[PDB]
Amino acid sequence: NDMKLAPPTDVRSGYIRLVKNVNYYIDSESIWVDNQEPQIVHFDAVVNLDKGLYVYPEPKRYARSVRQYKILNCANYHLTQVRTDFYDEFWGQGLRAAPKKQKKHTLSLTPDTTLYNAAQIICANYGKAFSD
Repeated sequence: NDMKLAPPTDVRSGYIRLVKNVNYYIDSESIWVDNQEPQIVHFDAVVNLDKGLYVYPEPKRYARSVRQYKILNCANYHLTQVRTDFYDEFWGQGLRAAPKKQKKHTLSLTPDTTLYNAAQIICANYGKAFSD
């Protein structure tokens, strides 16, 4: 409960800030468009935290950001959460920690939500189409 962070307001080059959360970003550099099915795009979402998470071996060390590996299908807006890593610096960098079991799931995105904005942006620029 105790710890308290000031997430950067200035945005690191290549990070795309999303609607509805000024601390949630797409790491533009991490984007991989699948060779076999170009509608499928892999990317990291990166969240700068408001409150430190004590997820490290040593209980005084806390994370400042989270990096999450996503896979997006631009044809049906399915978004799979693949893995989560915690970092002790902002922008998903620095000393890393992670859960033993990674909890995975796929959603079908819905309008007016943070990750839907991500998909509109990614698909518009990397899915390369005009048009769900």
